[PDB]
Amino acid sequence: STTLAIVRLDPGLPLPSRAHDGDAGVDLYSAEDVELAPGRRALVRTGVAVAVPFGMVGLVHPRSGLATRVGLSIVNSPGTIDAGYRGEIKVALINLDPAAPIVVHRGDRIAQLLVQRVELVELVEVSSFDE
Amino acid sequence: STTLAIVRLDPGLPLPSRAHDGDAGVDLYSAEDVELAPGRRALVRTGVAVAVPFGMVGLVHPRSGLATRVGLSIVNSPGTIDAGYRGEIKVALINLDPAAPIVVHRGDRIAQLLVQRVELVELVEVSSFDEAGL
Amino acid sequence: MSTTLAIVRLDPGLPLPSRAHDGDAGVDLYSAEDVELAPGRRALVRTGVAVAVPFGMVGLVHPRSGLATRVGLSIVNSPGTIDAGYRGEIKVALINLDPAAPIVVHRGDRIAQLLVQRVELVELVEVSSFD
Amino acid sequence: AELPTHYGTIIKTLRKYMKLTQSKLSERTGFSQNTISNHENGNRNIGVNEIEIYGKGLGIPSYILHRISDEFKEKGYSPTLNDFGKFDKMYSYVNKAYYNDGDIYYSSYDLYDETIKLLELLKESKINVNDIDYDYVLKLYKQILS
Amino acid sequence: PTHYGTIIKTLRKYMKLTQSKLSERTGQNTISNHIYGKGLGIPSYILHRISDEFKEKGYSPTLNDFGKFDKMYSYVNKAYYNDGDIYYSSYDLYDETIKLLELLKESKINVNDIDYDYVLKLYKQILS
Amino acid sequence: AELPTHYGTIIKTLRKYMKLTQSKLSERTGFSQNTISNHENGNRNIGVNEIEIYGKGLGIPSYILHRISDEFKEKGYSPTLNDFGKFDKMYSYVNKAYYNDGDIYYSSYDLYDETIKLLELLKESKINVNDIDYDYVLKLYKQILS
Repeated sequence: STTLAIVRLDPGLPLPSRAHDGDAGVDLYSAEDVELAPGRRALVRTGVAVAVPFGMVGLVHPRSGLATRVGLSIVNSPGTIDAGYRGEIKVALINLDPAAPIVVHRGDRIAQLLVQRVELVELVEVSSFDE
Repeated sequence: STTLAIVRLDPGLPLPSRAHDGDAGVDLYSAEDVELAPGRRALVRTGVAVAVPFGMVGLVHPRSGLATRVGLSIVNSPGTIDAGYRGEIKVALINLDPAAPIVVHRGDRIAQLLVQRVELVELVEVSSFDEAGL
Repeated sequence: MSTTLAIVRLDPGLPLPSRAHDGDAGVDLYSAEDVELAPGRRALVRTGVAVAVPFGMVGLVHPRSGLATRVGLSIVNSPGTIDAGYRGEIKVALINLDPAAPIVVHRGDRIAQLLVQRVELVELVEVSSFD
Repeated sequence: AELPTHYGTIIKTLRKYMKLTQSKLSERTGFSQNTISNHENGNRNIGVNEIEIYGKGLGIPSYILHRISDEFKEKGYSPTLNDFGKFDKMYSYVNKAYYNDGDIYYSSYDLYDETIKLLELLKESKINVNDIDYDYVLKLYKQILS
Repeated sequence: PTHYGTIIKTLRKYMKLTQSKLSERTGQNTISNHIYGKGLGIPSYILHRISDEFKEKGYSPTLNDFGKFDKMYSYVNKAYYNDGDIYYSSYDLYDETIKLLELLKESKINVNDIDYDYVLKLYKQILS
Repeated sequence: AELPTHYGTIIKTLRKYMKLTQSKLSERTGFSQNTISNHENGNRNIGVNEIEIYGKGLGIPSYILHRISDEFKEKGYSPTLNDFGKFDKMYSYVNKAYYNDGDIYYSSYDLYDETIKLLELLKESKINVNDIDYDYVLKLYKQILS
């Protein structure tokens, strides 16, 4: 029922879309062809920008297929999209395999975006824990 | 008092359990012995399936102890368990120590399982954010 | 009204974690110590803070991207979990995922952000098979 | 922004395969028979949020709509659209493997591409998708995920 | 599942409360050869943990001396929730408790005649 | 806990720059005129607790106050406090870049340090922060993160 407004900076890729009814996330495509050598990393454009509602957060998780099969992970997992943010969503990929380079193709699904409520807690300093 | 149905696909292992009342996680266990050399990963069974309620997500976290002390991590951390998934929970373990091998035995704690609400939002393209809000 | 998060400063030389903009998911944690991580090396790093995560919720320690993208500075156990009962110092398990370049972390530097989130304290009910 | 007319042909073909009248697809999407007809013929191009509404109405995930499109953009036609009955049967298994089997759920790259591969193999062994059961698909499905 | 009867009973016998004492709580009564919690009498985590020791070794040394355990667990818990050295370095508080009782018994030291600080020192050592 | 006396000089200077009376500053923080009065003079030291409350009252992040107090301890005064209008102009450019540009959001270490570094470059270049536009700042920011 909640609508995440999204801008397609790259009109050559489809709107991302929740593939199955209860799935927690929606895959983000690569907008660029990259090769990652073992242990090397890359910030990769996804061709979209989103408006996470106030009181929620965008969360970029790596895909279990790419990671087991090939050792493709995310350096800053889970990547935080703040509600204030309105730039292109990018993914900090890293090749955590010791020998095989990974090739990403513009079009490939290379992460999934979750959205969750987040307690925007008020910090209050105290002297000692009476709790 | 929300309920998570869980099947012991492997009856020799304990049932996952909440240690204290406020504790976010329940420890999962390896069903198999794995030796990971430095840098190598392995997909290890936990011998459970779960029924994550619709409107929720299951999350597999690495545990601080093994992480700090021997460099044991999860490649796809955190593991996303969809509400439609009814197969065995598996954990993509990687050894991130540069020298020491890690040896996981059958029955060791290898991950925390968290259950959280997720916004099942529908993605609508807008001309620009300026027109539709900020 | 908003949810309070009580915070102690075991080290008063550091400034208090603060929420920069109204809807920012996390508050940045500062390092309480100076540390050199060579490539592939890790360290458990004090932050000079303790928190009282409300019961029903969980502290989550995420990596700051930027340190992640530019020098490959990650967290081993990401996302680090603070339980509601924990009252000891937040320590961050930092690791150097770059293969060549040592990373130097100065006391007072922003090394991670703390999100607070609601967590379902579910009842586990064993069953033979499913519905 | 508008999708390039071939989505018209894709929806019409899939609507017919889905045993749906313009009435049923109208009473489900909110679009009038007029707008569906102008989409399906090429008069009006299908907006980017319209393809999402169509998918839901048809009962097909929009991803397949986008990958069928991609077939056209390369070859000039869609083998998958042409033979969408063979593909729908295989995908419903592939879909059931993924959501119910540890060996698939964690090792899968693309549900679309993996359904292609499993047809090629049933084809090149001279077997019918209509002949085989879930267990035969799964066995072969686990192989191609190495 | 009959092994739990010994456990539920032995916990009662140890808990210093009659059948009637626990037989008034959460519903001789409905107790035959006798988990919903005995009014949370003991966290069900521990009842299930003692059960798990039956399926590995025929008996439970933990139940065999629940007196010494309950003391040590309460310490191991204080260290866990209050000490940064313990929280990030622990593997399993139940097991770590059992290990500390093990070492104390071979040093011929009693749990009830020891303070937190002593146990905390030992604890830090077994974790390193 | 009690802070050094230069904090009172920081609050005085920043009250006057934000164009607030002692009375107005009182209404916001909750401190009485007398409290603020003595704090601004050095009759009393500001409680470690209180500096957060002052930051919200002025509408300046508490960590800015801390970083300005660190300058005091080091150089004996604060060049950031003496040129606070310039830091403020640049910091709003720096802040807007962080929230609207992907070459910034994913590369920033410290908005304060980056704010100070853009300022230092403009001084070398003999350029005033009011005689440039956001587009110019962004192009210069991208350099220092690259």
